[PDB]
Amino acid sequence: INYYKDAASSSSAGQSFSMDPSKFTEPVKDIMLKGAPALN
Amino acid sequence: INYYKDAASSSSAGQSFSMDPSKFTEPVKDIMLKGAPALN
Amino acid sequence: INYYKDAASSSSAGQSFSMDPSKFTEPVKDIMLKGAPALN
Amino acid sequence: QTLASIKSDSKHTQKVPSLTANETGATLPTTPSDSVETRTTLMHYTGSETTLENFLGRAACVHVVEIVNKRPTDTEEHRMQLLFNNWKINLSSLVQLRRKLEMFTYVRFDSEYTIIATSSQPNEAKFSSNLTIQAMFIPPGAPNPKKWDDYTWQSATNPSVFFNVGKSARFSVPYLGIASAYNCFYDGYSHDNSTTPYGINVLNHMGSMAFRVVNEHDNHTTHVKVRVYHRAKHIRAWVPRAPRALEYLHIGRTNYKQSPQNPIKTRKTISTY
Amino acid sequence: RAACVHVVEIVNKRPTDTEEHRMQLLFNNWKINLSSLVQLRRKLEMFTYVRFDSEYTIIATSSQPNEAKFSSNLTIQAMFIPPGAPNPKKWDDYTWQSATNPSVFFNVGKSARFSVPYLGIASAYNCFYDGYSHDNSTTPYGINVLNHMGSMAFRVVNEHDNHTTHVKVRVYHRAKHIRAWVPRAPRALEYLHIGRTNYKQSPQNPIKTRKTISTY
Amino acid sequence: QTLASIKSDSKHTQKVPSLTANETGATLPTTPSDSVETRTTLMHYTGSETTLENFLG
Amino acid sequence: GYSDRVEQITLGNSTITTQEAANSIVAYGEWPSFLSDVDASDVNKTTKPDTSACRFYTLDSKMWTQGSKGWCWKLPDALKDMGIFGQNMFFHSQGRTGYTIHVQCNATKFHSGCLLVVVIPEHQLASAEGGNVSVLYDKTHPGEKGIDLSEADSTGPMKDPLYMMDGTLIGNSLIFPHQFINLRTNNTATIVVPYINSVPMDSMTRHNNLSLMVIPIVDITATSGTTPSIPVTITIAPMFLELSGIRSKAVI
Amino acid sequence: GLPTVLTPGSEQFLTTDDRQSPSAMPNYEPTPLIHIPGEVKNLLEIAQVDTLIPLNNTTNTTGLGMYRIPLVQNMQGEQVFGFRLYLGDGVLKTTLLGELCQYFTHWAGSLRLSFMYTGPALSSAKLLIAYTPPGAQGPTKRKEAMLGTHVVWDIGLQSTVVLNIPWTSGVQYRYTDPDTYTSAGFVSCWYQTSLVLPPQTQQTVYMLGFISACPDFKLRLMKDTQSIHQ
Amino acid sequence: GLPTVLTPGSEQFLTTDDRQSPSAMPNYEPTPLIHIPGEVKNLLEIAQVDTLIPLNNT
Amino acid sequence: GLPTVLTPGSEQFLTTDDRQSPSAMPNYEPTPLIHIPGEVKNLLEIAQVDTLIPLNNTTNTTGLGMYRIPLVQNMQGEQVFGFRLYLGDGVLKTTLLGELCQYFTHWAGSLRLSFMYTGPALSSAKLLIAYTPPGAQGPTKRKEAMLGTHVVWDIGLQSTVVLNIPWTSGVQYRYTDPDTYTSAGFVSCWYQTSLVLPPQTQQTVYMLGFISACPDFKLRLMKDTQSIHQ
Ligand SMILES: Nc1nc(-c2ccccc2)nc2[nH]nc(Nc3ccc(C(F)(F)F)cc3)c12
Ligand SMILES: Nc1nc(-c2ccccc2)nc2[nH]nc(Nc3ccc(C(F)(F)F)cc3)c12
Repeated sequence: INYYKDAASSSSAGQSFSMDPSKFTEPVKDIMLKGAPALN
Repeated sequence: INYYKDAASSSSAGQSFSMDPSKFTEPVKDIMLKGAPALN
Repeated sequence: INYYKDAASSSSAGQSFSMDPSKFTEPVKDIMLKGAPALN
Repeated sequence: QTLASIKSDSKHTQKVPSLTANETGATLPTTPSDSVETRTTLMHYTGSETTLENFLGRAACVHVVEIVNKRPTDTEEHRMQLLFNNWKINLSSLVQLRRKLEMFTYVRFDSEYTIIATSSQPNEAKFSSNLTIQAMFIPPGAPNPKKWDDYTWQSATNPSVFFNVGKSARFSVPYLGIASAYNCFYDGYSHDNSTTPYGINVLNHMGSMAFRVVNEHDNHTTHVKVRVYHRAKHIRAWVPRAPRALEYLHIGRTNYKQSPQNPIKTRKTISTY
Repeated sequence: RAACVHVVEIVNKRPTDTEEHRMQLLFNNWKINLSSLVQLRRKLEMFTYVRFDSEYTIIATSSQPNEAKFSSNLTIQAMFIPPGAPNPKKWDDYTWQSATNPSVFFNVGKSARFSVPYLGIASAYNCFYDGYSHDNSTTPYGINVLNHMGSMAFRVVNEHDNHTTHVKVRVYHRAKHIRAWVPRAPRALEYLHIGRTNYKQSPQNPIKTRKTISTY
Repeated sequence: QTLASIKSDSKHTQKVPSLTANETGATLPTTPSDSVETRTTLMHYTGSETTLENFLG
Repeated sequence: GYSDRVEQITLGNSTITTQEAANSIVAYGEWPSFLSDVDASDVNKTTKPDTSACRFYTLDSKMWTQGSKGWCWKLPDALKDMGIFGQNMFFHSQGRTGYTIHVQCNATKFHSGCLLVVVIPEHQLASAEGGNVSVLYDKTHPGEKGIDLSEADSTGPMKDPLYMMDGTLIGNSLIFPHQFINLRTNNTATIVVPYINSVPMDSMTRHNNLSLMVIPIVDITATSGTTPSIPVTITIAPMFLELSGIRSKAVI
Repeated sequence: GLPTVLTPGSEQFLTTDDRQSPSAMPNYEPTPLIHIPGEVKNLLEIAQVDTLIPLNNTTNTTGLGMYRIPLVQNMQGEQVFGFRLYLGDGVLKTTLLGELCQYFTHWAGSLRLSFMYTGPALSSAKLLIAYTPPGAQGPTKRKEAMLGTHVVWDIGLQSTVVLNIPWTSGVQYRYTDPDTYTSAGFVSCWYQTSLVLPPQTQQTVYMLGFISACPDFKLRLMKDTQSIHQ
Repeated sequence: GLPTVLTPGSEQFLTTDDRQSPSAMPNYEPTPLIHIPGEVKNLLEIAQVDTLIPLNNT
Repeated sequence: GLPTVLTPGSEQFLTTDDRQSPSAMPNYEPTPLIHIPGEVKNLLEIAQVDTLIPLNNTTNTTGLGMYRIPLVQNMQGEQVFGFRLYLGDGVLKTTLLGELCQYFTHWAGSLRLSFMYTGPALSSAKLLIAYTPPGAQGPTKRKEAMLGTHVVWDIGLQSTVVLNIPWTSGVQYRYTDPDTYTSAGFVSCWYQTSLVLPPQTQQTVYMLGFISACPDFKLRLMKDTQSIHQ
């Protein structure tokens, strides 16, 4: 229950989210597949 | 009512359970019966 | 609302009960009636 | 409701529940009704009072530290001056608790801590002051405070609590074990070596809790004792064992005196009442 | 209704090595009973068998009857010591760890409050007992033989602080969920001791007299 | 529940997940099962403790 | 009549046959078994030596005579030098075992006496020197030669059976899986023990699971003749050996 | 905001006050629980396991001798052993019931004694084991012991006798600490016949005594033990 | 958390203030109540019993 | 009003106690959030990115030389490198896994090592990369290293080898701080064959080492690092 109507007052509520490491691990135009040559 | 969303914060809730002394009193492969010879 | 699950913790709840003075005022085998002789 | 006993009359049978063999290692669940004539009666008992949860889930003092508020002396390490103090986490320091935990081989639980501080001024004081006390967790790998007020105390990532003398802190700590349960005993070593510590101490990498008075010196020296209490919650335990009969000597170790007193009261004759 | 049951005095002083800590009042043991103070005893005495849950309130007040420089708010510990439990010997020995013994900490000026469920062995507490602990010519007589409630121990958990501080701890009791059986006449004569129903050798007849049977 | 690893037996294939090029700047999401024989097992972990919210909050 | 006094145990390529035995014990009521996917945390295909390892091994017998204090063996340490099991123990980084432990002691109807056989998990030992002294590796891992409680030492563990080896009393050791051998009734005792630990799998070299105590409660006597001497033989087998991780042979 | 009133007890610390509290580690994910054998739910599951009784705790019995009860040849009608039935400071003090009961104030329910014979297979004896209810003295003679609750034990193939001591108290609960008002009475054992060994032999044989709780066993009100000295 | 305001009387001790409180013995199971004759519910059940008057208290 | 009781902990300050509180700026309207690339949700999204390992952190290697592992001609069976596998105070201390792990107490899951060859296109070699599980020593010889978990790496068009180090611990979690009980063992690399360069040439060639987490990577219990000195 929220007791204040000013949203900053809200406790640190939130959900866990699925991770998306592709933004940092596979930022490539052409999709690389495991097992395929990296250098074609 | 729980006021915290971190489960460790929960009070010592729980149910009573039926006892199972057989784990400590009758750990035998071959079932012994009261009134039967222990040594057959 | 009870806040504790250990019954001793409950406040002094209870109902009023009809009084039963006959246990202390008329403990006799043979029922006496008002207006009747006590000594028959 | 569960019955304690059921009516049973004299028997003259070939079935003999009173005669068995302990050789087997089994204890058969015999009753008074298997020996003597009995009368039906209820237990009026559920056994709830003897649950493992009640046995272990009561607060107990675990450790006491002493810290002081004094003008720092530049000739000595601040820790040595008791400007702050480090308690290596364990439950084995005080026997009243240790003894219960020792009755199980593997124990799993969440913790609840309560920290209570009391001040004292054994000197020519002019007034009393209510000091603010800081308690901080320092898990393995975390920096250990060196000065009463160095950067470590910022508690940027380390859980910590502030409370006043005369007040108390309370918080929960979830099961922190690496394994599925805390080991009460360990019949082994940290590694395959001839020389290495033996026993449960090798598993105790719980870290330390640091205590500090966060106030500056105030003319006189104030002594603060901080008592830490612990209560287990949501308790599970496995493999029960016999309780220790002899006195404990040290933490972790199961050592005992060279010539222990036999903890069995004696009498003159086997038939003396 | 709450009633005072017992008052203990404990002090905070530098321990003296020549005397037992208990004798120095560094801690104090109250054997549990409700018969110490007559205002409560008298009501309970009106029933033969009484069953109830208890509520305790513990209130502490400090005093410094000396050349003090300052006052200190002490923390007071109260601990249950049921029969068979170890009795504290030193103001700070291992007993006070309270590993299994219910206990409460509170400050002077504050109070403790808690409930204790009916602890009787029998279905009700006996107010009177016309008998002995066993079949013997010489043995204690009366309700005292049933009183194995145990003791409550009190302690100042602070270390000495230059001056001697006296703390009185007052324990109040209130019964809840009360049942009682077999009512009896209230006592007319003064009480002498706990448990015992003894009275003075030559008691004052507790009936106000007058000159004539017809005097108004 | 999320698996940590799945059972995987000896391979003799032309597909080679252990051989790549970091030159590309990519880090491929390879697993222990791409190198050695493995056994099916659960993670029993959600990663909630490592959320940005706990790191900074 | 399939009498409970007669049993045959077949395990791997070895057997045990007894005619005078008490019902075998299954410690804590749980038969030994393999690690489940749910419990497992080690991401390696495991190795299951099967019947090449899960067979009976016999340890050197010891003489039980008047004055004997009893003996102690550690598992898996006792088997470290025996068969393929012993070799696997030093190549595999971790593993898990269950055991069948069988203790034998023969006598005639004219003998008296009683052994107490107990299996104690995590039996952390007290040092002979007390104080802050730890028992050295060399004295907790003797292999086939158990710890003879009858032998003097000053660097080893304490040897007085009244207090076991850890300050508890022997009278209460019966909380642990145990069985007695009364020479008048039975000459064998058998205990089956599941893997018991806080972790799925563990080192088989730096840590023991189970400590087998054999302590005489009643001295061997005889109705007539000189002090008797009766050998006591212990036979032990792994049940569901499961190993993981390959490394060069460990050096101790 | 909402008007409130504080009550006595505010800000007290109470050992047994089960309440919620903030977590110091807000999103911690505990290590998974693997199956571990031997799970314990209740202390009364332990109370039912037989442990040895140091009945021969006489002076000059250092060692395991305390757990051995001697029987001798040609003795008849004599007492083998006897003791006052306490779960506190008696011979049962160090047994598991002893150790468990020392953590509780109130004890109720039935106890089980058991004895095992360890002598020659060719030997024999009959023993009388008896329980003497509260209020009685001794017993000093077999003639007295036989008037209580008793069993006659024939030594044979089955080496163990079990005597379940019934609850005979007129008080619903008894104390674990010694207390005259709730004395449990006495336990004793007498030679019903005599110990007989093969011809021309002379030996002492022994029994081992055991104790455990009956399913009907109750404990209340926890307390600290007296087994800790620092 | 929830805003609150304390009122006069906070932390007072009052003889007749019936309130809930924590138990000191969390899972204790009280001794069963056997039937006992002479149960009393109200003092006015006692007030109705005749007692002697010391009228000749001269 | 409503009777209340205060509990222990009243008015404490606790670092991790997430609660509501009054706003100091009651009707403030925050600046709108425009789309910004590179949003991070979890630290474990970062742990999976490869960073360089200063494997050649020997004395007298000031500069970027610490990230270069030398290989030499005509050497066979010799060790290229080796290190003790810590995520605390080892060669991995300053890598992103190092830096992230220094904020946590417990570490579990698989690690990934990767090596990239930077020598002449005309050169070749085969290297053995091996992991030695806990309890072992060294390795000091290739004959020992080959008995652990290993990969043989052929230098060719694809310049990078990836070795996923499996979780082999018998303990569910290991410490990030060095601790004998949870040692992770060793990592080593040996010349399977030898380094071969074109005829009549003599050069030293180098490899770059990388480290990242596998998807199965777990961290628990946050703590302060030892990377701050004021
Ligand atoms: N630290 C430990 N680790 C392990 C263990 C480690 C690896 C594998 C298996 C077991 N077993 C232990 N048993 N007792 C330990 N000490 C302890 C535990 C909790 C707390 C407290 F107070 F934080 F809860 C204080 C001290 C302990
Ligand atoms: N302790 C007692 N036991 C028995 C009794 C025992 C066995 C069979 C029958 C009756 N009757 C009693 N009547 N008054 C007693 N003293 C008492 C009771 C409660 C409390 C207090 F304050 F804890 F509630 C303090 C003191 C008492």
